[PDB]
Amino acid sequence: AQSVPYGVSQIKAPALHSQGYTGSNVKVAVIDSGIDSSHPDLKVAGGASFVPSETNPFQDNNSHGTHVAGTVAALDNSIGVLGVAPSASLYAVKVLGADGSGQYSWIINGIEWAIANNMDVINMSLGGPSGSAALKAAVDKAVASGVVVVAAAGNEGTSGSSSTVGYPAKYPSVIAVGAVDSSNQRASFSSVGPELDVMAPGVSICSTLPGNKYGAKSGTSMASPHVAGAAALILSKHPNWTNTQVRSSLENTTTKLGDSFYYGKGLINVQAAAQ
Ligand SMILES: [Ca+2]
Repeated sequence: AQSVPYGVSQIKAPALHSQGYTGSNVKVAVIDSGIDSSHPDLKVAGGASFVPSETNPFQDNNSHGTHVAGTVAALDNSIGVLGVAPSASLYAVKVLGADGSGQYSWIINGIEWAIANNMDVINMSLGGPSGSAALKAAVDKAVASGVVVVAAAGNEGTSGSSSTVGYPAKYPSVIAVGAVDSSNQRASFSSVGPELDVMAPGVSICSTLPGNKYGAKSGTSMASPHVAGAAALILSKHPNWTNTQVRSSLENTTTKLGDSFYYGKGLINVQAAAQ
């Protein structure tokens, strides 16, 4: 039978699905460790690999990318889980290796690929402590080209009074996503700062794993695809909305939680955001 992960329900995605809004024709790039295209609960439309030693974007030797992708778009059928936007056209942009790391050049190459390939939504469940002029340029260009760019805020917790949001999430053009649990409490690991935008479920998230498996993972990497998936639902209902509109809508209709330094604008509500 199919199971609906708590997180999907929490952001109110099923309300949209019931209406017939499921992300059809929206192109979402998962920039990560690849996607196992052999998984019966996923449908990969395309993609590219920028990892010099791992040239097939459709082999995920890590598991991270497959898991993120399932959150965005696990198919609505009689098996496994259900994604936020089950009808989305999913692209595997492999910029991380088997070990879950990757060079900035690889990551940037992936963003440039996504712009050139007309992705509607980019999901970056990754980050580093330092930025670069090239990293900023690429995210800025994507936004200027009308792409919705979403990224995990980071898993650095709190540190005195400073921001622990990593890059590229830290850049204003990118939506920075922090993690909450099923009770709406901020996860202890969730990065904090004035650059945090919104929260989404990120603790014990059940999704797809390579080799026709399913398992839970925790992290802001798990939170981000709920927002990428949400953007895809909005776009399926309002195809003419610009990325700016999508973003404002998501931020403006959240369920307010605690202070913005810890929760940003609050928990997204795709139902409210979709008007
Ligand atoms: Ca399924």
